[PDB]
Amino acid sequence: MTELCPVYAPFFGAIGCASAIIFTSLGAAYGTAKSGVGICATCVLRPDLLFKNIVPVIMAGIIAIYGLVVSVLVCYSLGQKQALYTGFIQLGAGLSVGLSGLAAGFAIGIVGDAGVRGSSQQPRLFVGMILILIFAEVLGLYGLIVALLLNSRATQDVV
Amino acid sequence: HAQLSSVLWTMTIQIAFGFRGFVGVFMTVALFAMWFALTCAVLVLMEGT
Amino acid sequence: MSSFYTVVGVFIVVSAMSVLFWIMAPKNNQAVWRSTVILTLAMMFLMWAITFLCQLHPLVAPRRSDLRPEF
Amino acid sequence: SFSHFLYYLVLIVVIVYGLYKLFTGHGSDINFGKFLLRTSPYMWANLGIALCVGLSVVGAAWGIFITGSSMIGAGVRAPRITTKNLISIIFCEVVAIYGLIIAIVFSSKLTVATAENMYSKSNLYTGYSLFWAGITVGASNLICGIAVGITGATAAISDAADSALFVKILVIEIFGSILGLLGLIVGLLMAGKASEFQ
Amino acid sequence: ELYAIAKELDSWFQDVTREKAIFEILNKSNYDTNRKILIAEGWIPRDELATLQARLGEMIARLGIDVPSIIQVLDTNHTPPTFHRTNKFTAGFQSICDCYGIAQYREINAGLPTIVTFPFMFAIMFGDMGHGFLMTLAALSLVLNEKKINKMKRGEIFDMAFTGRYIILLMGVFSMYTGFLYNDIFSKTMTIFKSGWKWPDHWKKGESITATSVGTYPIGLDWAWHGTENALLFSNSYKMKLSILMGFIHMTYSYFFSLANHLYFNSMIDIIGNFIPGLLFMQGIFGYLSVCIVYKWAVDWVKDGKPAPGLLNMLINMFLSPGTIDDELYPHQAKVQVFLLLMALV
Amino acid sequence: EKEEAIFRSAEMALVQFYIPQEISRDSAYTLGQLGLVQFRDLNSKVRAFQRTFVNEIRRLDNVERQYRYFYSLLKKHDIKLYEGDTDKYLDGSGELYVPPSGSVIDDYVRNASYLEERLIQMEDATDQIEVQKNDLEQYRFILQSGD
Amino acid sequence: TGKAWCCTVLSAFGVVILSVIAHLFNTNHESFVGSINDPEDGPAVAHTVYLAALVYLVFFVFCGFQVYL
Ligand SMILES: CO/C1=C\C(C)=C\[C@@H](C)[C@@H](O)[C@H](C)C/C(C)=C/C=C/[C@H](OC)[C@@H]([C@@H](C)[C@@H](O)[C@H](C)[C@@]2(O)C[C@@H](O)[C@H](C)[C@@H](C(C)C)O2)OC1=O
Repeated sequence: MTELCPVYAPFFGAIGCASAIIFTSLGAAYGTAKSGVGICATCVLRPDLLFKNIVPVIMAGIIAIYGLVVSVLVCYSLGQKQALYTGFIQLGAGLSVGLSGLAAGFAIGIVGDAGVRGSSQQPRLFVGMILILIFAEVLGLYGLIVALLLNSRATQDVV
Repeated sequence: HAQLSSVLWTMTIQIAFGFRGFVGVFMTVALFAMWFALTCAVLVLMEGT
Repeated sequence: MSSFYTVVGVFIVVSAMSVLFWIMAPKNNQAVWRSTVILTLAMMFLMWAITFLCQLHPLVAPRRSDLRPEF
Repeated sequence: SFSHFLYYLVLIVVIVYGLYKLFTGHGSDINFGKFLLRTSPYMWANLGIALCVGLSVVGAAWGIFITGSSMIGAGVRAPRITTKNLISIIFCEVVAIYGLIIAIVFSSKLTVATAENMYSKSNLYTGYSLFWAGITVGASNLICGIAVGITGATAAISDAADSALFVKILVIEIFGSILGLLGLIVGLLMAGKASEFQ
Repeated sequence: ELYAIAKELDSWFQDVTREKAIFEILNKSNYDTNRKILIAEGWIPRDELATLQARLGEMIARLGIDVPSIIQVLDTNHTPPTFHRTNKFTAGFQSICDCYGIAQYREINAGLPTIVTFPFMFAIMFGDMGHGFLMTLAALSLVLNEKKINKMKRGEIFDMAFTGRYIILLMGVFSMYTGFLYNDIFSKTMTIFKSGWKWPDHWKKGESITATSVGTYPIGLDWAWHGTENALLFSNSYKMKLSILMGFIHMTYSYFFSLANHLYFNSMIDIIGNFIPGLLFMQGIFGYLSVCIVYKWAVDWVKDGKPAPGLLNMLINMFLSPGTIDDELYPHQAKVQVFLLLMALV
Repeated sequence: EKEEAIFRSAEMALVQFYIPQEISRDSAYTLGQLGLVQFRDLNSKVRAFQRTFVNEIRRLDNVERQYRYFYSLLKKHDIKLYEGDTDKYLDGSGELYVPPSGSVIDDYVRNASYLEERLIQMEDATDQIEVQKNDLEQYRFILQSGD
Repeated sequence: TGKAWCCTVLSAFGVVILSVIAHLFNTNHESFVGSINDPEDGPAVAHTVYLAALVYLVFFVFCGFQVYL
């Protein structure tokens, strides 16, 4: 009930922890769905590439790891009597990682679908597909990094 | 990489330390197996990719 | 304790080793040996020196509360 | 359309509420000034940082998939273009780099402030500056990433036909990246005078 | 009939493919109708020219047919092919450096510095002595057993990561080294040496305690930084400045290869117009940043009493407000900063 | 001594071969066995199907097509293909082997053509027998249905 | 026999890593029992991880014998 620690302060931390996994899971699901459509489309013609072309689905799932990591780390500083500064730090970290992971998952899904459909026809395109998928995943990595930077300040000098 | 490694250690092996007894030993074995699998899957292989 | 002169001495030792290897590098794959070993030593020293300078006179001291009073 | 009906209903409700407050003599009760003064500047700062990095990443991913789809599509017949058009993906990810840098710079200003000086002039200015500079950097990086992705898709499709097209569309792509660079410059300029919360 | 074919089809196919390849190569010859001479031009390295002459002499002796001078070296203005002799160790790195593009004739090879830089940048990003050890073991399994894997057939994912088995070995070794420099063994820390941080003599449980400096950690990050609240505030700055410094060094090393190329090709105008201006630009705008990063580490700001100058704010003010410095890193800072800005703008 | 061309590309000299047609096939064999010559396209000015050895390349392309058809027959009528002796040609290095004669290639071409004729005749006979047997099997099944 | 090799490798890595962890617990290492969040009883966790490493050693020797035959 303190001016520095309102009763609605835990709402921001809880909702940031929820969002960190919600948006990353949404992006990972979009990536997994699009890459699965691509893989199932290509495996009818080139079944030998079934296990090589699953990489987009794998890289879509790493976004979910980033969201889970941020959600786990946010719960560390969650509490009833936490400051509004800590709550908004948690919300900012959760929003950063969630939106970054959502964008990364969308990009991974689209580029992975394109790459799996274009690598069966041209095997030289697997390297390009992997490169662009890494470029899409490093965006979720950057969101993770910003979330970690915010979290490092969550419970420092807080009273 | 450092944060994922630390969080994986926290969620996989650090949990097994609290448990003791036969159930503690079984949980330690299973959790170490899961930790090693996740390591060699995402951190060594994929985060190393 | 130590100062930047420790990094200077390590740099002197690394440079001496690099020059010696350049002089005595084997004839077979001479360029490969020279480049690989010298550049490995160079970036190994560079990363170690950066890590050392970061902890020479740090502006941040390790702050924690979980440490048990026994330790 | 359900969305259009919702927007119209929201507009009608807002207008009716405003007219009801104004006519009854309580028009000043809809006070945006008190909303901005009584809102914690930590909210503005954290929302600005989060939206900066999020929208920068959204624009980077937007340009990345627009360029990558075209690169893979045109690479089926000309696989040689992927390595040469990777510069387009680099120009799409540099906006995410810009957003990350701006987020680091702004997070360097996230200091715990005392209760008495919670809503001081400097603290409120810092909150507003961080929020709006983060919004500016994020939206500019989003726009620049979309433009650079479109330009890179055109460049990949055109240099699949003839490699001489890439060296002339790279100029347009650099023009696009200049927008993100200017967005970063302006975002730094806004928060240059914004001191840490105290 | 088909089983009779199966015992000899492969040899017939190989013979027919060779017979078609030799005629496809002979198809690219300026035959003289009046004479009976097929004129063909090829790109053989100067090193094996004597070997080719000896082999053609051996062929002539085998056939016994007397012929005039069959080998005549030519000096033309064409672009010779780019051929680098690779071992089993440098083959993967050169495959990496040729996937991007093929170098010019007698151009500074990018595959020689890659051998070390690429695994070391991967190690900086990776940085783990336990995961690096796993990578080293995975690569050594291929390296020691490389004869058997060479003998046997390999898949697309197995041919890859085996042609680059030495790549993975170097990345694993360098990852182990960096993990030692990070003191990160399976996300834990090694207390090998004595920490430079001393905790207070006595404190209550749950009380925030700040360590006091006693020395410096010999090798790697201090292990007293493990689990502390401000561990991130130190490690992030350390790694950001490490990235900046090791990127500036790698960039200047790569840029000096442009000078090497220009010197080899006798392009002095290139040196004057693209190397020196760019070198001054990067050593005034970004080389200065690296020098300031190194210098700020070598100055005891608390002991000296001067405030710690924010290097990022200094870099921002170097362009957005010339001549204004909030914190003095070194004497005559503003003069040097405006001089370097003028150097870049010139 | 061979230059260790790792820092820069290997020094190259453009070499001209004055090969008479009397030993042209053997010279091409030796140059391909060496594997050290990247031949220039001296005859690029003329368009296709007009070059010096277009007919003899077409003949071997036809033989390769026939061998691919034989491989397709071996795959459809499941049969493991016996791999050839890679060590016979050394499949690399600068060593020279005794190359096949022109008469050997002519025998390969004539045998491939005649045996393709035999195989297509036998395959047509087998296909017609199989299709009529399949029709009779379907007729048997429809007669075997319940009342 | 791929499962046997995978289990052999995993169990050998278990015998190494868990034995190291239990030794560090038994010696009351700062990185393992040096925080209030970390387990208070060192020797108890050391014994538990000793038993886990013995289980992994049994698995390792069984799978190595299976691989050898
Ligand atoms: C069922 O658990 C599997 C994946 C899950 C659920 C992972 C979660 C932790 C996920 O939430 C995380 C987020 C993503 C992750 C950690 C993926 C790693 C997958 C494994 O990869 C090592 C494959 C891998 C064994 C398998 O996919 C293939 C057989 C393959 O081995 C075929 C190879 O040809 C190919 C080279 C290789 C490459 C693509 C990695 O994959 O295990 C699985 O399926």
